[PDB]
Amino acid sequence: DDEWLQAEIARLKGKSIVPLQQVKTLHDWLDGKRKARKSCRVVGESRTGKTVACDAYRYRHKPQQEAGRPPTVPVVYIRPHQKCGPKDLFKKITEYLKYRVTKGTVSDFRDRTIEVLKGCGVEMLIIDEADRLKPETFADVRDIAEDLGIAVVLVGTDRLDAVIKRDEQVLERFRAHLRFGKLSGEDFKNTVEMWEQMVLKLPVSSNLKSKEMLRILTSATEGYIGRLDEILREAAIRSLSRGLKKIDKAVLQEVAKEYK
Amino acid sequence: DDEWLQAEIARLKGKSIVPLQQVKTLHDWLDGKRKARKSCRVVGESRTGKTVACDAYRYRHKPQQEAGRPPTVPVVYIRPHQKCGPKDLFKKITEYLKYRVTKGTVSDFRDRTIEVLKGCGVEMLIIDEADRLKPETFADVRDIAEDLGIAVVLVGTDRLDAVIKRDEQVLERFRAHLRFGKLSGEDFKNTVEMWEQMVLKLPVSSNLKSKEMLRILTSATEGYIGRLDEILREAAIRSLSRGLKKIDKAVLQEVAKEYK
Amino acid sequence: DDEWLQAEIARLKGKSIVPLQQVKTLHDWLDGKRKARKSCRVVGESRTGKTVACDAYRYRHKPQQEAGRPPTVPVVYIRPHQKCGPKDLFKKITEYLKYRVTKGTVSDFRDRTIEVLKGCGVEMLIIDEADRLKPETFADVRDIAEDLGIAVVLVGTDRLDAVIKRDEQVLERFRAHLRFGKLSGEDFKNTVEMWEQMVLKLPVSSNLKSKEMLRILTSATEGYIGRLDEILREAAIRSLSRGLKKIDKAVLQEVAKEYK
Amino acid sequence: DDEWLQAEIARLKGKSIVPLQQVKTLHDWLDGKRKARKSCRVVGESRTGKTVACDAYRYRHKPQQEAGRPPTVPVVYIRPHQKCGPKDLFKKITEYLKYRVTKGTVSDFRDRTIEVLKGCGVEMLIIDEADRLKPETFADVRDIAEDLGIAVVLVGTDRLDAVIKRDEQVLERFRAHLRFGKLSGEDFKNTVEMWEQMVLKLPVSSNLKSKEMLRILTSATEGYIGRLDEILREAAIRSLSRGLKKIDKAVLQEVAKEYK
Amino acid sequence: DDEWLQAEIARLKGKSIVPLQQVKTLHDWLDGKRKARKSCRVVGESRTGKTVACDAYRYRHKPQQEAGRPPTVPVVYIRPHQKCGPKDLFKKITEYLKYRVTKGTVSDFRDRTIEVLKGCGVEMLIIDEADRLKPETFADVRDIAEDLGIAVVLVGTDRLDAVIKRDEQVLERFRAHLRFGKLSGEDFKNTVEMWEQMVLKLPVSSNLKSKEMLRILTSATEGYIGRLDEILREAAIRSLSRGLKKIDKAVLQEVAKEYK
Amino acid sequence: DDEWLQAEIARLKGKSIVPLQQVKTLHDWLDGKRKARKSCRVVGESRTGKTVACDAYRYRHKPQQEAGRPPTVPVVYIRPHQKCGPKDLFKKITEYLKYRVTKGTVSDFRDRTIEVLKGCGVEMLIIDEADRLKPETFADVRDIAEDLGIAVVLVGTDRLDAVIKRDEQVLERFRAHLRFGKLSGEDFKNTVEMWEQMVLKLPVSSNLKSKEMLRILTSATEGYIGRLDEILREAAIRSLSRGLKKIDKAVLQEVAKEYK
Amino acid sequence: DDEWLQAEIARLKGKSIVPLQQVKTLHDWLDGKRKARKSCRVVGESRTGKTVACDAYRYRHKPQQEAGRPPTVPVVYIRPHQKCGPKDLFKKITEYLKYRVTKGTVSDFRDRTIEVLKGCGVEMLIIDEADRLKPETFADVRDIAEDLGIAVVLVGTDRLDAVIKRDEQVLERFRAHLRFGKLSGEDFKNTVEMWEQMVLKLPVSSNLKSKEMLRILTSATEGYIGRLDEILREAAIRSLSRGLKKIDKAVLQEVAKEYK
DNA sequence: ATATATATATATATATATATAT
DNA sequence: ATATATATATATATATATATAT
Ligand SMILES: Nc1ncnc2c1ncn2[C@@H]1O[C@H](COP(=O)(O)OP(=O)(O)NP(=O)(O)O)[C@@H](O)[C@H]1O
Ligand SMILES: Nc1ncnc2c1ncn2[C@@H]1O[C@H](COP(=O)(O)OP(=O)(O)NP(=O)(O)O)[C@@H](O)[C@H]1O
Ligand SMILES: Nc1ncnc2c1ncn2[C@@H]1O[C@H](COP(=O)(O)OP(=O)(O)NP(=O)(O)O)[C@@H](O)[C@H]1O
Ligand SMILES: Nc1ncnc2c1ncn2[C@@H]1O[C@H](COP(=O)(O)OP(=O)(O)NP(=O)(O)O)[C@@H](O)[C@H]1O
Ligand SMILES: Nc1ncnc2c1ncn2[C@@H]1O[C@H](COP(=O)(O)OP(=O)(O)NP(=O)(O)O)[C@@H](O)[C@H]1O
Ligand SMILES: [Mg+2]
Ligand SMILES: [Mg+2]
Ligand SMILES: [Mg+2]
Ligand SMILES: [Mg+2]
Ligand SMILES: [Mg+2]
Ligand SMILES: [Mg+2]
Ligand SMILES: [Mg+2]
Repeated sequence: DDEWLQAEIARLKGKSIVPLQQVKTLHDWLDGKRKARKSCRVVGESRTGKTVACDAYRYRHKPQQEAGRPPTVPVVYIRPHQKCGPKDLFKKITEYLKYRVTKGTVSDFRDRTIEVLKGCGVEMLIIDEADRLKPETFADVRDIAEDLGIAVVLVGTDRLDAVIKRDEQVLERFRAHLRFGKLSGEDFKNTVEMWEQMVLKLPVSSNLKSKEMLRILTSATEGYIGRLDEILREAAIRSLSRGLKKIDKAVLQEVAKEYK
Repeated sequence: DDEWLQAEIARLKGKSIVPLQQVKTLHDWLDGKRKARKSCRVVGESRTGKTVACDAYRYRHKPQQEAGRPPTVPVVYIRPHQKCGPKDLFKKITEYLKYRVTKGTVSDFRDRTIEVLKGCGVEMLIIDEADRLKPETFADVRDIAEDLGIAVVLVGTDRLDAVIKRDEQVLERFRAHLRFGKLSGEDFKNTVEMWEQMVLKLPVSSNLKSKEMLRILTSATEGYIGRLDEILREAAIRSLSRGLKKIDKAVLQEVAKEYK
Repeated sequence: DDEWLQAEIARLKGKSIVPLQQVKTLHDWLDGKRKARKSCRVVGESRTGKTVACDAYRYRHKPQQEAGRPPTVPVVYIRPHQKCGPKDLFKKITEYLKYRVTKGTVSDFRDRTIEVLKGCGVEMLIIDEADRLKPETFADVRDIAEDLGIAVVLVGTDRLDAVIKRDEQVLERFRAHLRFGKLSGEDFKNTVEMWEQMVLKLPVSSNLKSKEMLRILTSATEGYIGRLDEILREAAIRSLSRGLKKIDKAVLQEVAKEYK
Repeated sequence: DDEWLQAEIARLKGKSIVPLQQVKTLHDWLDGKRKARKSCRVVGESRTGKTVACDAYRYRHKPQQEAGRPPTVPVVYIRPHQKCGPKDLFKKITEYLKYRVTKGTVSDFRDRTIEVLKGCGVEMLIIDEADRLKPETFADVRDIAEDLGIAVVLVGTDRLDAVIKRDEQVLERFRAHLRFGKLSGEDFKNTVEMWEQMVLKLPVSSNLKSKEMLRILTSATEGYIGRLDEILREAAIRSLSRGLKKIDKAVLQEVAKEYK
Repeated sequence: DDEWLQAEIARLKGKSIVPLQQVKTLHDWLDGKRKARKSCRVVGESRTGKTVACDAYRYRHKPQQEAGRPPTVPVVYIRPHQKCGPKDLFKKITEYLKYRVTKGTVSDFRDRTIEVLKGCGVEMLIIDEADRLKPETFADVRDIAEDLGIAVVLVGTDRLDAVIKRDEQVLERFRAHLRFGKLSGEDFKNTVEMWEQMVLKLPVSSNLKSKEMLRILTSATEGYIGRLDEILREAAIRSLSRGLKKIDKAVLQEVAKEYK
Repeated sequence: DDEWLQAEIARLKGKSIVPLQQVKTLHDWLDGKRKARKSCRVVGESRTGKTVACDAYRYRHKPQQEAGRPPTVPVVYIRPHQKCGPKDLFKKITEYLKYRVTKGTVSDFRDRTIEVLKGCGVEMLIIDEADRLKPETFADVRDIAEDLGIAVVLVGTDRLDAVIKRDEQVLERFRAHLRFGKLSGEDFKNTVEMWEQMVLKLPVSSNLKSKEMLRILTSATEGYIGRLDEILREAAIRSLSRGLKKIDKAVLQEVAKEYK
Repeated sequence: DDEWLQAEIARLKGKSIVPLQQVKTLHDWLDGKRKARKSCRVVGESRTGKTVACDAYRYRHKPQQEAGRPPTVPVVYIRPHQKCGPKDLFKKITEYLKYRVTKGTVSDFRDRTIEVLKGCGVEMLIIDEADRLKPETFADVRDIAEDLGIAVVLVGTDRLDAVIKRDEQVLERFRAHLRFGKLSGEDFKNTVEMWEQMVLKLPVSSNLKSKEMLRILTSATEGYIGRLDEILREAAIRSLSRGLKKIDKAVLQEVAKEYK
């Protein structure tokens, strides 16, 4: 049972992907853009479910490689490091395509990146956290989208919009957008119960996320999916660590106070 | 028919060159400058039809090569990468002339570029996106225009003007200019219908630039050719994907909202 | 006896760790977060007992190394220098893990830090004085917590909260918190006597921290564990230097006036 | 006649040297400096007639070579490329003297340059666009002037003055100067008519550059010669291309608007 | 004749300089100050003929440049922009002397301004609208007058006097003054007729500005030269637009009512 | 004689140093302070004779340099520019000592300034117009006076006193002071005649500055030496320009009215 | 005797250290803090005897170096320059310890400073004029005191208190303080006579600082030691320069008036 | 003969922050 | 509250001769 307890904390520790309306709308939108080689920017709030949705979109299309040829990777997802220069972006791109870099000058990296990017038949390049990369590499992402006909989707906090706003063409080129929903309302109530069954995975305790727990969670999370996830996992881990089989109102008040 | 559908999305995906007053004025202007070996700068807004017009001008004069001699390329078009140094500009120039570079020092590249640039009888050097190249290569483009009697036409967003403004001679040498029109008015109404027949190549809805669709498009595109094209292709692709044979007002409202 | 006097001033000079409710609550909280790989921020006042408590938590879990393998360091504690850049943070992290740095570029440091951070099985990364590091390294600490599943605990004065407030995701990601108590009241009275026996270590003088000395110390320290420790050590050192065997009211009034 | 038209556009395309007070003052000044082996710097505005005047001075003294000995080149004119290093300056100098370079180290180039520079009896070294060469080659031009007794005349935009100002001896050594005139006033009126007869070379049209055309040209050129020339050649080419035998007010308004 | 009508409205549109006692007194005064390198302030009312008089004084002494040396500009006239800082004043000064600015720090601008201000042998620096520049640049104008021995003449509305009054030395240094006359009386009657012949330039209509028109104009203009000019030009333009060959009493009553 | 007239206006244009009780008291005071390395501040009114007196004190002690060693400059006089930062003050100091600055950081300038300031054996540092320099450079002037034992004499309008008043130590350190006299009374009467013989230098006209001219000048100048000088030079120049051999009462009334 | 006179002015010129109750209290206080590695801030007025007292404390403990090892410098005194950055503070610290700096980055300086600061066994770091250093170096002084167990004593005018007040921990960490006495009263009377014998060193004149001279000095100095010293030295120098063997009431009235 | 590190500093902003001002 | 210098520590690519030891 302590073996089972180790299973429980490890399983609750790792995150899951519970499919809700947000990620489905995002996938539909991204399919629409990718069929049209259209570069959009999918902006949203922070702690709201953007990176997970882009990852899910990256996975449903896992590259199916020909028996002996370079794998046709339709969607490429990279999330650059802080102040990603043009060299670093190319390193990340050609790394995700699983071509190790040969040491060279920025131009050599650019040339090799274009070569493996046309070779692997990339259709969409999702740059997550695209407010990090420097203004002098938006020129190269513009170049990629400009010549290879690749739908570049810049993901990022609202800060990304101002980041593209002070530049001129990036703002013109990346103008189709899709704001992440806040999720508040009856749909938020569904999500709450959806987390109980899908992710929490506990023997049914007849909790049912009643208006009390819902008031607590609307009070605490403010609608952010992260916050829903962080709070519920913490409460579950706490309750199982103290022997409680289900989640009490006590531990819910605990995590509520220790956030706000 | 699904075969036909694949034909339709692929054809709508790729862009066309619909000839309108803007590109014709530009060609006439560039012919005037080229007959006089006059270096101008053709500035304009962003998402407005500059690169396409320069490309069209590059194509009508496709080089006619002597049977065995280097091809006389009258117009050379290059659009340098971000922070194009003097070496990189020469690489791009001598690449467009189809002479592969022999590895060497910046001086060697300069000498070879002058040699193949006088050899191919180049008359005009259109540097698109000429706000990218560094201030220390305007000296070399000045040198080219200075010694080879070649009309250098710098294309770029308005940022290019400030870019040449802080330098001194580039501003004096490149002072003849041609602003890209915004196109708004009755001429915009013509363009709208001109896109229906030329580029959309779909069964006519008999809209004839109907004032409703025109209000929508004036409302949405703000006159940018780049926005009429993006919107119309998206609406066409959407309507054909959902089975609709023509474009409904519904999908037009869709793309309108998803831009602004 | 002068030998004994040297022992006394040296022992009073060095600090001790007297276990009280604050550090116990902190350890319990940090255990809860670490079992859940949950990143919190344990904020509090200044001169209040945060660094000492984090150090005590670092020590109870001293790494138990396999006979010949890299030591599994469960908790890593670093307190960066002023304006810690991303390179400097990685240097400190990989230093605490006892891997000397090989000279390289910021990317190389990042890669090596991730490699030794997954190797040593780190579970928690306590960044003390986490208001120092620059905004452009919160991205990397976000990245660490993001990919390695490591509970990053940012410690700091209240200034840290504003420091994370102007940034966007750091504020969302680090939202569970634990304010340091001020300690005032009967519990403060206990602490006072607890310092007499544990840390002061003097032959019993029947002082007993009577309401007079308590009024003085509540008057002087304002509850900060730092002010009590500083005051009591000074008074003890003074009294032993002037030959007094216990602490008089005179020296207590002395240190009281010389603070406020 | 179309043959004649080709003659006309080709003749108008190429530039001429119309002798006016500016170049005459410059030649007199340079003769004075050269008789005294005096290094000056002839600064001026941009688009004003400096390079042409230095070239004219270079040509009136074309080297008269002894029957079989190295030609005594009294005046040497070079205009270095961007960031001319010490090696590059020597290459240009010994190239202008028509001694091909033998591949070697910077020292070897220096030694050979001194040898051919004393051999050809050079008296004056006009470095046009002398704001290009790097600060570490002003030492070598100082050396040349210091040992060979050669009047080094640095030509350049006003930026050259600041370029020598941050260095110390170059500023002391090159302190005699001659600012290029702006030419505005009655003398500008003469120049205008002087361009009609000398350079435009058209059947007399009784235009006579009347106060109207003079207001236009003062309005447009702002006195810059190289602007009077650009405008007049363009207007002439346009008028001859559209069949007009003389220059109309229409085409003058055209070029006026298309500059400012 | 419509051609003639276009000539008439264009000629009436542009202003002239009719020489009257005010500008002559000002020139005599400024000559007296300039021979003595004496800094005065020529204060006056608003809409009264100060800027025009200073301009006329600037023009009679148009700089006569040596054949090849910097032009000796005896009088320099600048009218700074709103809240002219010390950098901006130097930019305007060295611009009027036709030396383009090299980008630098405020100190660099100051040094270059002193260098070109002693070089061009400037004798008088007329700062028109000298109530605009900030209090922290009166120090620099004091410095100029202080070291170069240059007669600085501050022009401005009466607000300028209070502007110098709250500062201390500017008030002491700029104390010689010359108030602009209001012009009312018989001399105003002369001016009225002087505007008919000099500036209005119409076939003689035997109007002669009789006591009626004089009562109207004394009633309307209140003596301000600007209002006379404004009124007379408007009446002339109106009368010529409605076909009237001379100015009727009707249009004079019109402009009179539409001012007051 | 017109040659003589040019001599007269040029001689009257340039200023002289007529020695009167004010400058003698100042020199005695400054000698007393300098023998004692005492930092004072010699405050006074504006337009009163402070800068001239400090200059005269600077000149009587012209540095006597050893045959080959750095010149021992006992008194150093600088009058900083507006908002003189710490770098700028050091530039001015080490400039007056005739050591050109080597480009560096503020610290490097400080170190070099201390080195050449101890080398040239400076005894007194007269900062004229010492209300200009910023509050953050009073620290460095405090430092100079603090370490080198150099009598720093801050000169300035009364505004300087408030400028040092809001700072704390500058006010304590610079507290010995010497107010400039207003000069009104019989001593003013002497000065008046002293200007006739010393500075005006005219054939004796038996004017003798009688009670009438004295009433005029007391009425006009209010005792300021500047105004005494400004008025007398203007009247002399006017009278000599209009042919008058001496100064009439007419021109005295003229300058009187044109000041007040 | 003139030789003797040169001895007298030179001896009076240089300052002495007359030991009075203020410096003795300060030394006792600093010994108490240093035995306890306690960081205090010894605040006081300006022109009151703080720097001299800290210097005297620095000298009584002159480092006694082992025969061949780094000298154990117990007390380190530095008084940073204006806006001392973190690099500059480290330069000053490691300079006072007589280790010349090896050129490097701010981090390298920090590391070397910690290394030589633990090596020389520093016990106390007296930062005189500690209101100069920037807020971003209080972090490093906090760090020093934080890790090396070094009693950092910040000296400064009252402005230092506000300087630490707007920061947060510096105010908490440096809270023990010692205000400089104003010295007024009978103790001031003693000091007065103590300056006669100790510092003035004159043949006894039976002056005895009688109530008259005491009223003058209380009237003039206001108790500041700095002013007693300044006044007495000036009066002594004056009286010896004018031949007077003792100090008269005349010269005392002189310096009194020339201060206030 | 040749590739070879091998430093070579070396620019150029590069923002980036921080006043200080109205 | 919005704007404008201004010093400054720093990271970065880069390309240039350059000796030099097989
Ligand atoms: N569809 C989902 N299913 C399950 N968990 C999710 C889902 N979306 C988000 N989360 C949780 O939310 C957190 C990650 O959300 P994330 O997608 O990173 O938001 P984010 O906005 O992309 N982060 P950031 O963009 O940097 O502010 C994790 O705790 C996930 O468990
Ligand atoms: N004449 C044209 N015919 C058809 N499509 C055109 C035409 N001109 C522009 N476009 C469309 O506009 C987009 C390209 O316009 P483009 O010429 O690049 O503007 P641009 O200003 O040069 N881009 P940029 O300069 O970087 O802001 C594409 O979507 C084209 O389909
Ligand atoms: N004396 C002249 N006769 C005829 N054309 C002239 C003359 N001087 C200048 N030009 C024209 O002016 C242009 C060249 O002027 P130029 O001498 O290069 O000015 P510049 O200042 O040297 N150029 P730059 O120094 O780089 O700003 C050409 O168009 C010439 O035709
Ligand atoms: N001497 C003149 N001859 C002709 N028109 C004049 C003359 N003086 C002034 N004006 C007219 O008056 C107007 C300009 O007067 P102006 O000299 O600017 O007065 P001002 O006081 O300098 N303006 P301002 O100082 O800003 O109040 C124009 O309409 C001129 O036509
Ligand atoms: N001793 C003197 N002999 C002759 N002229 C003098 C003398 N003192 C002052 N002046 C005149 O007064 C003017 C300069 O006086 P100045 O010494 O600058 O006063 P100031 O107070 O220092 N100026 P400022 O401090 O900025 O208000 C000049 O016109 C001098 O000719
Ligand atoms: Mg995210
Ligand atoms: Mg484009
Ligand atoms: Mg702490
Ligand atoms: Mg030129
Ligand atoms: Mg005006
Ligand atoms: Mg003065
Ligand atoms: Mg002090």
